[PDB]
Amino acid sequence: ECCNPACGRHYSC
Repeated sequence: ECCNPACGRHYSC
């Protein structure tokens, strides 16, 4: 999973 503001596209946390 992703977990950043950058992950806005593929976030999941």
